[PDB]
Amino acid sequence: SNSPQEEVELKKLKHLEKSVEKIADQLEELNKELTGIQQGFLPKDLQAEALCKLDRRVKATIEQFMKILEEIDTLILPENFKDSRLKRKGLVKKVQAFLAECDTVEQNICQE
Amino acid sequence: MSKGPAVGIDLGTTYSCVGVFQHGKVEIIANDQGNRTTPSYVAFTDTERLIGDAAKNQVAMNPTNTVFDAKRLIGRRFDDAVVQSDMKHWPFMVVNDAGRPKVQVEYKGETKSFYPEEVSSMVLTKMKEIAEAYLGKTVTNAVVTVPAYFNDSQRQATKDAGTIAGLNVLRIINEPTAAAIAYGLDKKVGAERNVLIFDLGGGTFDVSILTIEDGIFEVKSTAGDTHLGGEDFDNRMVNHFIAEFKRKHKKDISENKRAVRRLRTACERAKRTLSSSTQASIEIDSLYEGIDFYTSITRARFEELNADLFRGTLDPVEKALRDAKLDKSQIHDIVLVGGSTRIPKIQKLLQDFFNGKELNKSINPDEAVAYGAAVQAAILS
Ligand SMILES: Nc1ncnc2[nH]cnc12
Repeated sequence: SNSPQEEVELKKLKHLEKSVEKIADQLEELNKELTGIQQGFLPKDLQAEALCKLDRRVKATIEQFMKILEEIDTLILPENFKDSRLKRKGLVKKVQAFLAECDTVEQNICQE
Repeated sequence: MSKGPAVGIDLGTTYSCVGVFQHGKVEIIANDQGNRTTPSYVAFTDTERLIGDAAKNQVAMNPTNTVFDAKRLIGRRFDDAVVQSDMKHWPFMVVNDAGRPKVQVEYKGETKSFYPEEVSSMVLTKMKEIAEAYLGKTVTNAVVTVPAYFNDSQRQATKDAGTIAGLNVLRIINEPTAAAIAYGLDKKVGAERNVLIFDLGGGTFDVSILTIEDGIFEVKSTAGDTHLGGEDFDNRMVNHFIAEFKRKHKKDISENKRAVRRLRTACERAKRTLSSSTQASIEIDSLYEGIDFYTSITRARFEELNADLFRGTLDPVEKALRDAKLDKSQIHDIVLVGGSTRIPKIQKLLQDFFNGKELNKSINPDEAVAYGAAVQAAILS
């Protein structure tokens, strides 16, 4: 029992899925850089300066993600739209696992 | 680019609006983001200066170097009761520079201080640019509005804000006067008209009483609340859903800034829906601690939650009718300004007070001021 009306809500969630991927790419670069500074051969004095330099980027990534969640939160999905509700829950959980990795970046930079 | 027409600008506390008179009607200009009103925000970063939407958008990332509410500081001395009262709620610094307040930000790695009119000018340039982008013409001439209670210092500083911005400020008119001009209450029959302007918007509440004697507007009285707006109605809706989540799951989400943010955001949307529908639904997956929050609110409930706040808007109406020395029955017209006047309970309480009298709400409330200032700009053109 699949409705054409659901296809509309599925397209919304797919476009939001691709937007998550774009912000996930930015998170991926930050994490490679962070891992690189932490494990890297950089002079210890410099390391702090190199870490804090990730602050503006990490904070932008977190905001972009929060905006994604607020676009998801405007969706009203009826019971019968089972696939859209599972797709909805999955994406929010993925953006949340992404946001918790961002918090980890923030916990590893600009510390004193 | 060819020379353009003159514009009307409403320089508000939270949002500014720009309109142009063309083809025998006022057109309110939408910005680069397609928004008909632009945030009164200026954000300073390591690499650039952001104005309007782009400044409002990064606030959460950069709260200390994002300035808003300059209008509250404009033309005021540092030692003003209003200045010292407000800076306690701002995430940005305000410093005393020879008795004059100045915002203190971190711009391109340097400590930069700006006078309130320099901030307000950057916002005005944005308004000027918004019009230049739409018309494909260079905009210089403008009519900028100020509240009726603005003193000489506050008024001159606003004209100084218009000057620095590079605008040939044709005139500075009152916000109540502009909203009255928008409805053409000055072109009406009879000799004397007593106008009541109910302005619930831009984080402020202003009740103005005006008298149109031969097309001359006189301000009989001013009343209201400088810290009453849309946000207060939202706060009540936020407290309701926190308590509900508490009775539903025995978990407090107030400590989590992100869960409160998500709930408050849907609460702003649910309120707007409650102005045209008698019910609003909310579905927030994994709100707090992995729990999904699927709920609803009726118009009746939203009204109950703000009942004291809503009824309380008439105290200023009664206070203004007192100071103007007029009975309510002596009021020829009622004008609705600001987005919160879209609230059906506010319309009903104000309609019942004026014994079922029709309200002037046809012109978008958010645009009524700019609409009036644009009519004025065309006349002086
Ligand atoms: N539609 C609306 N209803 C209630 N408050 C509002 N504020 C702005 N627009 C609004």
